[PDB]
Amino acid sequence: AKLIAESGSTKTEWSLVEGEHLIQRVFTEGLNPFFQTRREISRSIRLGLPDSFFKRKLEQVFFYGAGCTSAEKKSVVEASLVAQFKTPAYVESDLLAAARGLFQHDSGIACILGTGSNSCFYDGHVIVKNVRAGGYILGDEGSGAALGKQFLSDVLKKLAPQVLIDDFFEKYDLTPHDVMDVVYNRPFPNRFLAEQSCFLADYLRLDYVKGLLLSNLRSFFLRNVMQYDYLNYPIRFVGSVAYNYADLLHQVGKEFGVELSVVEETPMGGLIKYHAF
Amino acid sequence: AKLIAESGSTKTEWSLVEGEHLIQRVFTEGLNPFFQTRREISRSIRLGLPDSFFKRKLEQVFFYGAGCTSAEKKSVVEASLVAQFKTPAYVESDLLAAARGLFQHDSGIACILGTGSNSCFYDGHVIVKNVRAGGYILGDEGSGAALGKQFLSDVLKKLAPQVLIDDFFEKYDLTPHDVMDVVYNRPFPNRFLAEQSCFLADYLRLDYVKGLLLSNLRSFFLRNVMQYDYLNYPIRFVGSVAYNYADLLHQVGKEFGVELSVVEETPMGGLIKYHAF
Ligand SMILES: CC(=O)N[C@@H]1[C@@H](O[C@H](C)C(=O)O)[C@H](O)[C@@H](CO)O[C@H]1O
Ligand SMILES: CC(=O)N[C@@H]1[C@@H](O[C@H](C)C(=O)O)[C@H](O)[C@@H](CO)O[C@H]1O
Repeated sequence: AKLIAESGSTKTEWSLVEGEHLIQRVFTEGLNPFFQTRREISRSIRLGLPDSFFKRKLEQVFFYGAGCTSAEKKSVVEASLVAQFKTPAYVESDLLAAARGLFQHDSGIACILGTGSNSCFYDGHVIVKNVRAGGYILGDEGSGAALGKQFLSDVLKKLAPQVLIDDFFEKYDLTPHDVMDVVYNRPFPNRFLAEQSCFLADYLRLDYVKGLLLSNLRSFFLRNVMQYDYLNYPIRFVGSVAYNYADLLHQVGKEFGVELSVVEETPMGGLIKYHAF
Repeated sequence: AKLIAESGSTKTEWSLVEGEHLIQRVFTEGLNPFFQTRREISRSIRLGLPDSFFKRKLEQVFFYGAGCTSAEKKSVVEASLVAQFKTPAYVESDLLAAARGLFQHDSGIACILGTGSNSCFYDGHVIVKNVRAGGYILGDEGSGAALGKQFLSDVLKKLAPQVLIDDFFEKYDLTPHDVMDVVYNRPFPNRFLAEQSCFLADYLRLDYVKGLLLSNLRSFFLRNVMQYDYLNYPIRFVGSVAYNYADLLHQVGKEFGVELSVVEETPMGGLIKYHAF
């Protein structure tokens, strides 16, 4: 048996598979070594997963997570996985999951639009070019975190519509002071900012929300997608933001003169197909 | 004798005064209750200040600091001051220091452009309207933290001039991965981002830098200043970024049709004048 895990910072998708047949699917909280220590990751995995995962004999454990950028960061997750599963674990970027999941052994451009945002050029085996994500502060354009950051900024400065302001404070039972506390004082701020993508998904009628989405989606293209040879290679998307705003993403694509066809919610479906050889 | 202190997240200016005569002035590190606990601030004051401040008997303590949003946050700083000085302390926002320091008892609009950015309408007694700063993440347009946040974003995205990228990494001896840790893992990220404002001041000849300054300075006016009756009231700036980029700030001022003639480095000179009667 093999285990494939895909994390994006908000949720971690676990797939216990046999060849190509899925045995069990479980979701835990997101795993990111920029926001979690080795102890916190180990706790998350053990609390999140049933005992059935830690009982079944595993040959390899394939992990793809956000934050797994450097060797030091990949060591944190790996040592945590090895501790729990007693199995050689291969920790890679969630961007490689997006690449393998969307293309298998084909060439093109794989992108992520979820909690964070990332992009790469895939030749069919390895990532040739990769514009750095930068995290929720120094990047992640067109991501849920970027949407929420822009939204909450407008909420605090009363530049968003009143209906949105009132509905936000009612739904989350917060005050401006509390919003300040969650972002700066409470952990996983990137989750809370990204969580606002789900909130604003119901207000697609408002001009503000359309303007918020488009401007962020365009910002992703201009800074990430534009850097690649995008006019000659297929561009495929993965992520919650991509999936929920598939119409607006396709619109932005057409603005930059590209035809976005494949928009998957999770790259996991293709990862099982990929890890079947 | 009484003590006037002014903090802006990066540094704290201390003025020991009798009436309007300065006895001693010392700088320490910045005090922000969003980034520091009560025990951290107490240690910063105790070790930071000379033995001259503690042996001298004080009448009142006037403290204005960033992060002193609610009464809850002010109490943190207040408890620290009383524990050190053993004299009633008055903890307010640094925005009120800007208002009292620039206008005294006159009506107008006081603005801060330092590590963070803040704005208000001062009627000569109290702050009437206050557009929330939002902090370095959810606001602070045209601030030092905004400049650095945008610059380092471009650095990682390989969208900034190569001359700036190379000089940045050479100055700090950092790699892309290292910069990621300084912002996300290592404390006082807002300080490091704002410090990049000092860096970009050398390269004011580059079109990129001029374009980056003007972009942020306008964003401050658009989102903060223009919420007030700005065409019928004097606007006066204070802060390190305001002082350093006084030429470009005055440029933005004339573009919006206001005469920015008062730009100060610190509002301390006015606070010494204020606290006399
Ligand atoms: C440090 C951090 O959080 N970055 C992550 C990315 O992680 C990879 C490993 C990277 O750093 O390149 C991730 O691909 C995207 C999409 O989820 O979101 C970003 O926020
Ligand atoms: C939470 C925080 O850091 N905010 C501060 C402001 O603090 C006041 C108290 C406020 O938030 O109203 C400060 O005036 C400006 C300018 O220095 O910078 C912001 O970043």
